[PDB]
Parts: sequence; structure tokens; C-alpha cells
Amino acid sequence: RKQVSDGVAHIHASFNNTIVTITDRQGNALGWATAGGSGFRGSRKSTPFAAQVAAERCADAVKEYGIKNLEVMVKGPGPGRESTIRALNAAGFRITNITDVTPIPHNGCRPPKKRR
Amino acid sequence: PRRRVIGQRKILPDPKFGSELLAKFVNILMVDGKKSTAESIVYSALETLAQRSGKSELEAFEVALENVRPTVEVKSRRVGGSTYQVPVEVRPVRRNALAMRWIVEAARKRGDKSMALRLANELSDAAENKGTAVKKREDVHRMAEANKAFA
Amino acid sequence: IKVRENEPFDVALRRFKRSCEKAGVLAEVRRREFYEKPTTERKRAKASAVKRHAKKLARENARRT
RNA sequence: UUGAGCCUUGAUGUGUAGGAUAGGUGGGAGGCUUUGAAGUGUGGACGCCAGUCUGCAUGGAGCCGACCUUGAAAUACCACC
RNA sequence: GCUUGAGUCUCGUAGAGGGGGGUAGAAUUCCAGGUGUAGCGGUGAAAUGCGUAGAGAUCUGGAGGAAUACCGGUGGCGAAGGCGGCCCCCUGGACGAAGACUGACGCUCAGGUGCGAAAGCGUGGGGAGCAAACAGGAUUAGAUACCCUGGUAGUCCACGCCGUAAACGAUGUCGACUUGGAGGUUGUGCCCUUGAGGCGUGGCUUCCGGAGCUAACGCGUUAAGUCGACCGCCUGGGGAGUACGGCCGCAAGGUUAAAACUCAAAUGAAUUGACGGGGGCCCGCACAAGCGGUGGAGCAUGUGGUUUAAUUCGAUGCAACGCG
RNA sequence: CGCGGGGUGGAGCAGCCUGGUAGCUCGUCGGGCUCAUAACCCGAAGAUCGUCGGUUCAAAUCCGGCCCCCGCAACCA
RNA sequence: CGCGGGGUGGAGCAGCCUGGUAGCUCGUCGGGCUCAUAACCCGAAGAUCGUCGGUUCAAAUCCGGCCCCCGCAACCA
RNA sequence: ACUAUGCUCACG
Ligand SMILES: [K+]
Ligand SMILES: [Mg+2]
Ligand SMILES: [Mg+2]
Ligand SMILES: [Mg+2]
Ligand SMILES: [Mg+2]
Ligand SMILES: [Mg+2]
Ligand SMILES: [Mg+2]
Ligand SMILES: [Mg+2]
Ligand SMILES: [Mg+2]
Ligand SMILES: [Mg+2]
Ligand SMILES: [Mg+2]
Ligand SMILES: [Mg+2]
Ligand SMILES: [Mg+2]
Ligand SMILES: [Mg+2]
Ligand SMILES: [Mg+2]
Ligand SMILES: [Mg+2]
Ligand SMILES: [Mg+2]
Ligand SMILES: [Mg+2]
Ligand SMILES: [Mg+2]
Ligand SMILES: [Mg+2]
Ligand SMILES: [Mg+2]
Ligand SMILES: [Mg+2]
Ligand SMILES: [Mg+2]
Ligand SMILES: [Mg+2]
Ligand SMILES: [Mg+2]
Ligand SMILES: [Mg+2]
Ligand SMILES: [Mg+2]
Ligand SMILES: [Mg+2]
Ligand SMILES: [Mg+2]
Ligand SMILES: [Mg+2]
Ligand SMILES: [Mg+2]
Ligand SMILES: [Mg+2]
Ligand SMILES: [Mg+2]
Ligand SMILES: [Mg+2]
Ligand SMILES: [Mg+2]
Ligand SMILES: [Mg+2]
Ligand SMILES: [Mg+2]
Ligand SMILES: [Mg+2]
Ligand SMILES: [Mg+2]
Ligand SMILES: [Mg+2]
Ligand SMILES: [Mg+2]
Ligand SMILES: [Mg+2]
Ligand SMILES: [Mg+2]
Ligand SMILES: [Mg+2]
Ligand SMILES: [Mg+2]
Ligand SMILES: [Mg+2]
Ligand SMILES: [Mg+2]
Ligand SMILES: [Mg+2]
Ligand SMILES: [Mg+2]
Ligand SMILES: [Mg+2]
Ligand SMILES: [Mg+2]
Ligand SMILES: [Mg+2]
Ligand SMILES: [Mg+2]
Ligand SMILES: [Mg+2]
Ligand SMILES: [Mg+2]
Ligand SMILES: [Mg+2]
Ligand SMILES: [Mg+2]
Ligand SMILES: [Mg+2]
Ligand SMILES: [Mg+2]
Ligand SMILES: [Mg+2]
Ligand SMILES: [Mg+2]
Ligand SMILES: [Mg+2]
Ligand SMILES: [Mg+2]
Ligand SMILES: [Mg+2]
Ligand SMILES: [Mg+2]
Ligand SMILES: [Mg+2]
Ligand SMILES: [Mg+2]
Ligand SMILES: [Mg+2]
Ligand SMILES: [Mg+2]
Ligand SMILES: [Mg+2]
Ligand SMILES: [Mg+2]
Ligand SMILES: [Mg+2]
Ligand SMILES: [Mg+2]
Ligand SMILES: [Mg+2]
Ligand SMILES: [Mg+2]
Ligand SMILES: [Mg+2]
Ligand SMILES: [Mg+2]
Ligand SMILES: [Mg+2]
Ligand SMILES: [Mg+2]
Ligand SMILES: [Mg+2]
Ligand SMILES: [Mg+2]
Ligand SMILES: [Mg+2]
Ligand SMILES: [Mg+2]
Ligand SMILES: [Mg+2]
Ligand SMILES: [Mg+2]
Ligand SMILES: [Mg+2]
Ligand SMILES: [Mg+2]
Ligand SMILES: [Mg+2]
Ligand SMILES: [Mg+2]
Ligand SMILES: [Mg+2]
Ligand SMILES: [Mg+2]
Ligand SMILES: [Mg+2]
Ligand SMILES: [Mg+2]
Ligand SMILES: [Mg+2]
Ligand SMILES: [Mg+2]
Ligand SMILES: [Mg+2]
Ligand SMILES: [Mg+2]
Ligand SMILES: [Mg+2]
Ligand SMILES: [Mg+2]
Ligand SMILES: [Mg+2]
Ligand SMILES: [Mg+2]
Ligand SMILES: [Mg+2]
Ligand SMILES: [Mg+2]
Ligand SMILES: [Mg+2]
Ligand SMILES: [Mg+2]
Ligand SMILES: [Mg+2]
Ligand SMILES: [Mg+2]
Ligand SMILES: [Mg+2]
Ligand SMILES: [Mg+2]
Repeated sequence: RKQVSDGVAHIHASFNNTIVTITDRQGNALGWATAGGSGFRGSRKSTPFAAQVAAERCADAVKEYGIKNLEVMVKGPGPGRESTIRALNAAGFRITNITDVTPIPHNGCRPPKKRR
Repeated sequence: PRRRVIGQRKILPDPKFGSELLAKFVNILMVDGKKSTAESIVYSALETLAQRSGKSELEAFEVALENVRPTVEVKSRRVGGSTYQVPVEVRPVRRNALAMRWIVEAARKRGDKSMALRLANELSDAAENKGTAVKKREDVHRMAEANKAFA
Repeated sequence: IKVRENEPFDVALRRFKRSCEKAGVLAEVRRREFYEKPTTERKRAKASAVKRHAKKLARENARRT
């Protein structure tokens, strides 16, 4: 069933969460995990290890598809990502290349007001 | 101490089992400075332990103390502002001393008859890990494993 | 940004990101920088720069260290 | 692209006893094998990962049913589900 | 008359100066479409909110609006307000080079008149994001706030109004004059461009400092120095930039502008402390790491209280209470 | 005068129209915390239910009178 | 009038068509935490299937009642 | 994270 060779591990690392989502070559979702879906709630959800375990939980649950090697597509800042990529090696993949899709607006939309 | 890094006092070996590990166990078991009463209880306990387990005393006490020994314990540190649970690798000197205290603390409760009987039973239950001392390590692990997020 | 690192290596090493953007998108266009505040916070970051640079010429004091 | 029935055919179905990833029940003791065999090289189907199932062939014509463990006997042949 | 001030032409240089029209890319929201399976979102921590009607994430194709990453600087231009993607259209000024011309044409300006951020206001468009008001969830003794999720006027445009801001170098305009250093920026000379240079001299500009000035802080050839011209303004603090009238505005309100009454101060700069939920560095059973206690009981003692004829008197956060 | 509904610790509310059970939130008293007060934490007390009578084995709760209390009605000429 | 589904700790849930092993989330007490409070995390205290009956190796589970719980849409003395 | 207050006058 399908049995894709390669894929793309999208990582949406915000300050509060780290949503890992392994897709195929043509941006088509195969599975996902989150820091909130791993357990780790509140203060624990915003950490490098809670992203690591989320990537370990996203590493499995895509074994049916059988991805050998993939590309990382980190996004946002977050405490994860400099930790989440370590998890993809230790799990069982080969990282072809690492990239950023951090959406830089070229002074476009007025952001929200500063908080106090 | 704020910036006064000084070493610790030397201890003495116990006459009948010339060593160090159980010599400190006597000190933790002691109350009101009565070492004569406390040392008689530890010998009575380890002699009743060695009869049942079918081993020596040092090795019977070891295969018991290691089963109630903590690997990682949980402190809490406020670095920035908030208060969360940071686990840390316990030091080898405190490692075995923290275990000895949990054996004695469990033996205060669980009122069988004698202190020599209670320690013997606690150390016997520690050998087949099913006492209250192993439960107190087991919970200490669960905090470190659950709150492993924090470095 | 697009970093492959040949084949035998892996170990991240993507200072290409960290020495280019990240801070530009994040701690600037995350929440609103009220037009004047940049003009204020820059001119004090600019005045603090020449304060150090002018002192660095006069830093050669007696010392005795 | 459908939403089911439905027949042919082929497996599938590990409380525990235990050589068995055996559901209930049964025609009743030779099937089959040179209508080119046991063991296996390798890979597929299945998998509660205990161990089933099988394409083709180097090989070469054997393998085996009651017996002993069960509340039950062997998909050796074969009837009905 | 003269030509040094002032102005004209001549050739260039730099610039988010202006006004009008285009067009680009990133992103946000949304729209339908594919994938896909439980969360997403948020927070100090939660909840409201959003999701099994299939959200979030991911990709495909649109639509629309607003704003222009990096270059980008103690950079530039503008009288000030202010002015940043790129391209044409019309257009104002600035500065430099060496001449030629005019021949005091100048400087200030009460009234007058123009321009004048943001917020407002009016009529007609547009409306992604953001967001007064407003709603809900938190917070709290309360929370008409701060935080969170939603969210309308508004922010955008065209055209009129408004005429104010800490519209600030809290420093009116013009001119002359008086030690320095390091730079930034844009010119134009002399020299070998002999190789990213050698050496001057004009604009504008930022920083530090001399004399001098200043209450001091500081200012200091871009003066708060030394002088001249003219203008505006000030005369203790409150009352009050308020009332009343006038003018101006659709209004909001602006502008002009008192008095009674009341106080003996209000104020500026700097000095020594003390304090800070300011910063740095240290310390002590301060905390951590332990261990045994008090607080629960009974009794002893000492206070408070209450009672009494008297319950002598003193000690009362720490540093009074088995204290005198 | 008619008609429903009420009257419960100091306050405001449940429990009341299905008979044996008295809660909640503040406040009060006691102890902590603080230099002290507030806030905060931990204990404690406090109502025989408008009143007088019934019915009943037993009434805050059922029924009747009487005393305050709200809401509704007192209309056509 | 019916044919149908539905029935568990205090309660809201599933699990109940594919007989041998009753989950899961709020009420539950002790911890660890911290000068402390909130949180957050760890483990404990409770139903042999509302209940009674047939068969068969094993029955919440297969089949019949009850107490019921209804979904409804029918219901013309 | 948030976290209030201190009744009057008195140092020639
Ligand atoms: K304006
Ligand atoms: Mg010391
Ligand atoms: Mg500005
Ligand atoms: Mg001339
Ligand atoms: Mg001129
Ligand atoms: Mg040129
Ligand atoms: Mg220009
Ligand atoms: Mg131009
Ligand atoms: Mg222009
Ligand atoms: Mg323009
Ligand atoms: Mg325009
Ligand atoms: Mg675009
Ligand atoms: Mg777009
Ligand atoms: Mg459609
Ligand atoms: Mg759709
Ligand atoms: Mg919730
Ligand atoms: Mg909800
Ligand atoms: Mg849902
Ligand atoms: Mg819905
Ligand atoms: Mg769907
Ligand atoms: Mg979607
Ligand atoms: Mg989406
Ligand atoms: Mg798109
Ligand atoms: Mg478009
Ligand atoms: Mg200029
Ligand atoms: Mg000017
Ligand atoms: Mg034009
Ligand atoms: Mg000009
Ligand atoms: Mg001109
Ligand atoms: Mg000239
Ligand atoms: Mg003349
Ligand atoms: Mg002449
Ligand atoms: Mg004037
Ligand atoms: Mg005037
Ligand atoms: Mg005007
Ligand atoms: Mg204007
Ligand atoms: Mg105008
Ligand atoms: Mg405006
Ligand atoms: Mg308008
Ligand atoms: Mg109107
Ligand atoms: Mg209209
Ligand atoms: Mg809108
Ligand atoms: Mg918003
Ligand atoms: Mg808001
Ligand atoms: Mg409001
Ligand atoms: Mg709501
Ligand atoms: Mg609110
Ligand atoms: Mg509230
Ligand atoms: Mg929003
Ligand atoms: Mg615009
Ligand atoms: Mg326009
Ligand atoms: Mg226009
Ligand atoms: Mg006007
Ligand atoms: Mg004016
Ligand atoms: Mg003014
Ligand atoms: Mg200004
Ligand atoms: Mg300014
Ligand atoms: Mg200056
Ligand atoms: Mg002024
Ligand atoms: Mg003028
Ligand atoms: Mg000039
Ligand atoms: Mg000086
Ligand atoms: Mg002077
Ligand atoms: Mg001076
Ligand atoms: Mg000056
Ligand atoms: Mg000069
Ligand atoms: Mg000069
Ligand atoms: Mg000059
Ligand atoms: Mg001058
Ligand atoms: Mg001057
Ligand atoms: Mg002066
Ligand atoms: Mg005056
Ligand atoms: Mg006055
Ligand atoms: Mg006066
Ligand atoms: Mg006025
Ligand atoms: Mg008028
Ligand atoms: Mg008018
Ligand atoms: Mg108005
Ligand atoms: Mg005036
Ligand atoms: Mg007075
Ligand atoms: Mg003043
Ligand atoms: Mg002062
Ligand atoms: Mg301080
Ligand atoms: Mg300090
Ligand atoms: Mg000491
Ligand atoms: Mg301590
Ligand atoms: Mg202790
Ligand atoms: Mg204690
Ligand atoms: Mg006390
Ligand atoms: Mg006591
Ligand atoms: Mg007491
Ligand atoms: Mg005595
Ligand atoms: Mg007394
Ligand atoms: Mg008396
Ligand atoms: Mg006394
Ligand atoms: Mg006294
Ligand atoms: Mg006294
Ligand atoms: Mg004293
Ligand atoms: Mg009560
Ligand atoms: Mg009290
Ligand atoms: Mg009363
Ligand atoms: Mg009676
Ligand atoms: Mg009663
Ligand atoms: Mg049905
Ligand atoms: Mg302490
Ligand atoms: Mg009828
Ligand atoms: Mg007060
Ligand atoms: Mg005071
Ligand atoms: Mg005072």
C-alpha cells in the first residue's frame, strides 16, 4: 500500500508547541505528532525534550509507508528544532537536507500590540 | 556554607563486620546517641537476614541496598522566575546514604514486634523488591521520568 | 538556508540560518514595534555603541594588574 | 467512483494442558508418494511476532492415523458449518 | 555711483523633497480543492475559543486589502509637520565649479495669510491585518484594568473640515567675530590612474573637549561665548489657560483671556543619606541538605485578660512574657 | 376586600406544596501570617424555621385562624 | 397500537452483534514539589455486569421475562 | 505571574 521511498518532515516549532508532520514528496500528509499529543502539558510542552519525544512518536506511526530518507522543514522559533533533528537520526532515518520555511513578511501586516 | 568548601569527618569500622557501609547504617538507625542499642539491632537483623537469605552479611546487605538505591532524584530550581521540577543525577556518596535512610524510615512504620525483626523483614523484602523502601525509590524515579523534559 | 552537508556528516551545523535571519522574523515582527520606539531604542543602542568605543580609546588607564 | 448481498475457491482463527498463531461437529483408519519425494537456498502471503503458509529447484521418491498430554482430536482423505 | 550683502543666468552633483499614475515579490486573512487523524490554540498556570460535521498540519488554485524584509547608517531630503519596494509623467528646492550681469534690490516682521503628526468630524468608495468601544474566559478582597479568545468605529482611499501634540535641539529669525581633535556625508581642485592613493578647499552633519559663559547640570566655531537688527513672550504658587464676552468650527472644540478667593510658599540644579517588586559583587543555620523539636495532651512556670477588699509594681514586635 | 405566592443562624439564599434529614455563600468568635491592619490559611460557634392552634407515632415541611410582606385584580355603565 | 433500539463505581460514557482476560474519565487518601500558595505529576480506596431463569467444556456476552429507560411516529370510544 | 495600606503633632 503506497510504500513511499522518501518524504518531508515538516516541523512547526512555535513557542508553545512543536507539531511534527511527516509528508511525502508532493506535500501530502502521512502522519503527525505533537508535544501536547505526547503527554507533556503546559510548562513541559515548551521544551527541547518534549519535541524530541514528539519526533520519536512521529518517527513510528509512519512505518507502513516505510520512508528511508527525508528532508526537514523547520518553521517558527521554538525551544525545539535544535534537538528535534537529533531525534530523527536516533530514531532511524537519513536526513538528506535541512531547510527553513520561517515565513518572513517583508513589512506587510501590522502585528499584534506589545504585551505588559 | 556559602564559599567554605571543607571535607568530611572519617568514620570507624564495626568490630564484628569490619567495614564501613553498615557502620554508617548503624548511625542512621541510631536515636538519642545510643550506639550500643543500635549496633546490637543491626547485628541481630543481619544475622537473622543471613539465616533466611542463605548469604553472608555484607553481600546480603548489598543485594538489598542496591534495590532501594535512587539513580536520579528531583530538586526544583527557579532559573528566570517560575518553579518547575528539575531531576538531577545523585552523587555517589549521597546515593547509598539516601537509600539507607529509606530502609530505616520504612522500618519505623510496619510495626511487627522488634526493631531487629522489622529491619530484617524490610531488607528481606528489599532483596525481592516488594517493600515500602523500593516503593519510595519507585516514586522518585517516576517524578524524574515524567519530568524529564526539564534539564 | 538550504543545507545538505554532502553525505557522511549529519551533525546539524546550520549557522547559515542563525547568522542571517531567525531574529528578523521573530523578535521584531512578532509583536508591534510602535513606530517611534525603534527610533528611540536604536538611538540609545547607537549612543551606547560610541560610549563604549570612545571609552575604549581612554580605557588605557594605570590599571596596575 | 459507487452501497450492500452472493456463489465458486483459499486460507483464517496462540486462557490453560501443550510436538499445535486448535471454532463446533463428523464420513471413519490409510491417505498420499515416482499424477517426478523428505530436508532446505531464497523470497513472497500472514503474524496476538508464537511460528504458520508456499512460488520454484539443487535434492531424489519418502512422509506417516490411533499411541502420550485435552473439556476435543488430528485440514492423512473427506462431509457440513 | 561702487560691489563685498542680496539676486540672475551658465554646467553639473546627491537626495525616502512633492504631486499623479502604474507594477513586483514575501507574507497575513479568506475562499473552494487533495492529503490526513486527534487534538489545535493559548498561558505564570488555566479557561473561554476552535476541532471527529474531520480542525490543526500539509499541499493546489484563486480573491482581495494594507504595508514595503534585507540595503538602512547617530545616512539623506524637506520651512516645519514629515518623507523609504521598483518604473515612467509633471514638479519645487539644495549644493558645488569658475566666470558674466544687476547694482543695497536687504534683515526682521504687530495685524493678514498659507502649510500644519496623530486622533477626530462630513459625503462617497474600500476593508486583509490590526484594534478604542464592546463581549466572554482568567487574575483579584474587588479588576468597569494589566494577561487570554473573540471583536465594531477607526487605521486605507477621494474630496472638504479640524488647527492641535513633550508640533522638542523644552533653545525665534538674519548677520559678523573668537583655541582644537576624531569622524560621517555630499561636492569640487591640485597630483602618478603611476596599485583600493598624495595634498587642499566648499555644503550639511554626529561625538568629545579649550578659553568664555552658566545656579548648577551643562553649552562650547552647528555657542547657552562675544556683539548688532527686529519680532514673540515672562513677572510667586493654587484659582486657570478656567469663567465671561468676541471671533472661528458641522461638532468635538480651538483662540483670545480675566477677577474674587486662598496659600507662604511653589520651583530649578546639584549635595549627603535612606529607600527601590533597579544592577553588580559578597556575607551569616538566611536558605538548600538534614536532624530533633513547639503548635495537639497533661502538668510546671510567665504574661494577657477577667475576677477580687487586694489580686503591689515594673518589663510589651525582633531586642517583653521559667523576664526584674 | 378577591386572588396567588412568601415569612429559616447576624445578611442574602437552598431545604417547604413528594411528612422523621437543616445546607451554601458572606459576616461573627478563636488561632495563625505581617512591624502592624487588610487580604490570605486553619479550626469553632451560631437558626427549634412569623406566631397561636390542629392533624399525626412524629410538623420547618400537612391543615386552620391571626399578624406583617410582595405580586395581581378592584372592570360596563 | 406497535415493531425497535437502549440498561455499569455517585453520575456522563463507551465496551454490548466476532461466549476463556469487565475498561475509561470526574468524587477518593497519601506523597514529591516549593520560605510557601496554586497548579502539575506519581501511586493507592470501589461494580464478577439492574435482576431472575434454560442449555453447553467455558454465558455482562447465546435465549426468555421483569423493573423499566425511551426514541419516536402512529392513537377517532 | 498578579500582590493593598500605615490616623495627628512633635529634633533652638
Ligand atoms: K492631520
Ligand atoms: Mg560559614
Ligand atoms: Mg520616529
Ligand atoms: Mg564686479
Ligand atoms: Mg544664496
Ligand atoms: Mg561627476
Ligand atoms: Mg528623489
Ligand atoms: Mg528626482
Ligand atoms: Mg521622490
Ligand atoms: Mg512621491
Ligand atoms: Mg500617491
Ligand atoms: Mg504574492
Ligand atoms: Mg498570497
Ligand atoms: Mg463545494
Ligand atoms: Mg470543504
Ligand atoms: Mg478544557
Ligand atoms: Mg469547549
Ligand atoms: Mg469534536
Ligand atoms: Mg461543527
Ligand atoms: Mg469529511
Ligand atoms: Mg482544512
Ligand atoms: Mg489549513
Ligand atoms: Mg495559496
Ligand atoms: Mg492579487
Ligand atoms: Mg538637510
Ligand atoms: Mg530649521
Ligand atoms: Mg501624470
Ligand atoms: Mg528653501
Ligand atoms: Mg531659484
Ligand atoms: Mg562661486
Ligand atoms: Mg544706482
Ligand atoms: Mg557698474
Ligand atoms: Mg511672523
Ligand atoms: Mg502673526
Ligand atoms: Mg489648512
Ligand atoms: Mg496634512
Ligand atoms: Mg489641509
Ligand atoms: Mg488621520
Ligand atoms: Mg471618516
Ligand atoms: Mg453622521
Ligand atoms: Mg449612503
Ligand atoms: Mg473587518
Ligand atoms: Mg485582534
Ligand atoms: Mg485585546
Ligand atoms: Mg471594556
Ligand atoms: Mg462564551
Ligand atoms: Mg473584560
Ligand atoms: Mg471575577
Ligand atoms: Mg484575531
Ligand atoms: Mg497607501
Ligand atoms: Mg491614492
Ligand atoms: Mg490622490
Ligand atoms: Mg483652516
Ligand atoms: Mg497656528
Ligand atoms: Mg501649544
Ligand atoms: Mg516631532
Ligand atoms: Mg526628537
Ligand atoms: Mg547635538
Ligand atoms: Mg514650546
Ligand atoms: Mg521669514
Ligand atoms: Mg554658498
Ligand atoms: Mg570647561
Ligand atoms: Mg551671560
Ligand atoms: Mg563649571
Ligand atoms: Mg548648543
Ligand atoms: Mg568662524
Ligand atoms: Mg572658521
Ligand atoms: Mg562655517
Ligand atoms: Mg549662527
Ligand atoms: Mg547666541
Ligand atoms: Mg542660560
Ligand atoms: Mg503677570
Ligand atoms: Mg500668579
Ligand atoms: Mg495669584
Ligand atoms: Mg478655554
Ligand atoms: Mg461669531
Ligand atoms: Mg460654525
Ligand atoms: Mg462631533
Ligand atoms: Mg497667550
Ligand atoms: Mg491649604
Ligand atoms: Mg517646574
Ligand atoms: Mg531634582
Ligand atoms: Mg534594592
Ligand atoms: Mg540591591
Ligand atoms: Mg555558626
Ligand atoms: Mg531548612
Ligand atoms: Mg527529620
Ligand atoms: Mg516534626
Ligand atoms: Mg499558635
Ligand atoms: Mg501544649
Ligand atoms: Mg492550647
Ligand atoms: Mg511537683
Ligand atoms: Mg492580670
Ligand atoms: Mg463587683
Ligand atoms: Mg503584673
Ligand atoms: Mg506593666
Ligand atoms: Mg506599663
Ligand atoms: Mg529592650
Ligand atoms: Mg449552615
Ligand atoms: Mg479572626
Ligand atoms: Mg432571628
Ligand atoms: Mg392522633
Ligand atoms: Mg423536623
Ligand atoms: Mg434503528
Ligand atoms: Mg525555616
Ligand atoms: Mg383514543
Ligand atoms: Mg484605606
Ligand atoms: Mg502617612
Ligand atoms: Mg506617616
